[PDB]
Amino acid sequence: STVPRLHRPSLQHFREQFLVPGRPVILKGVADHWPAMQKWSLEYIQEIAGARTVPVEVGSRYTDEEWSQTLMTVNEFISKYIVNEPRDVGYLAQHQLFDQIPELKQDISIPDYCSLGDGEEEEITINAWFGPQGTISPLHQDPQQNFLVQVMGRKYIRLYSPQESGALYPHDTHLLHNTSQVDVENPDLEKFPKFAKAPFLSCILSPGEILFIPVKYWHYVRALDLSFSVSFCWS
Ligand SMILES: O=C(O)CNC(=O)C(=O)O
Ligand SMILES: [Mn+2]
Repeated sequence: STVPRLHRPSLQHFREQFLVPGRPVILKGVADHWPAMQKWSLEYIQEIAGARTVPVEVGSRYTDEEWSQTLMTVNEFISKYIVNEPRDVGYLAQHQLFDQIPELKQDISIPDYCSLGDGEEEEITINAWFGPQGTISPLHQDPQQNFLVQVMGRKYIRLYSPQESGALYPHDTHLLHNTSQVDVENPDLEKFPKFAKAPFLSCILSPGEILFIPVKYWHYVRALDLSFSVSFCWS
């Protein structure tokens, strides 16, 4: 099935129908008037952030044995992994860019829905996810609520309830236990037969849309275009 899309639901409606039961939804009409939606382009990103050092994940998926993490400038990242026919997949993933570069923080807004949480606003973490077409974040689950805001490009996203965890074959080690052993888009059904029948939601997340990923919901993400998303991690 597809993730439902709602236009600016009330706080109460979001709390009662999505946050408390732990059900995904796409919020429309909320982030579409972030300044980022019209300002962020490669040129603007280079102007404001190009000289700054960022961590870059290199490799198809963080579960790959070739995968590694390095450091470079934002200008270098764009040159090597976006604009010039890249040799390998690079991803400026899970980085607190807005703490590093407060000028860019002015182009976004924390969703008012986060105030329904039991945590402090000062404890919300804001992460950038910026990369070329084809980045893949393998199926995993996170320990907080998430609003994933799409600014540039589109992402294909697959969501599996925590009720389906047994069909997702989590890694057995403590370090990887919140990551699935399965490749969502080409699963080894000989090794992982229960995966095939596990129900899920999916969507293509487009610019200006916010996906609510409930705490512990399993998610898999593939960028369909040059993409920039902003996540808000909250409780
Ligand atoms: O956007 C991606 O590639 C992956 N995102 C996440 O896992 C997240 O926001 O928690
Ligand atoms: Mn995640």
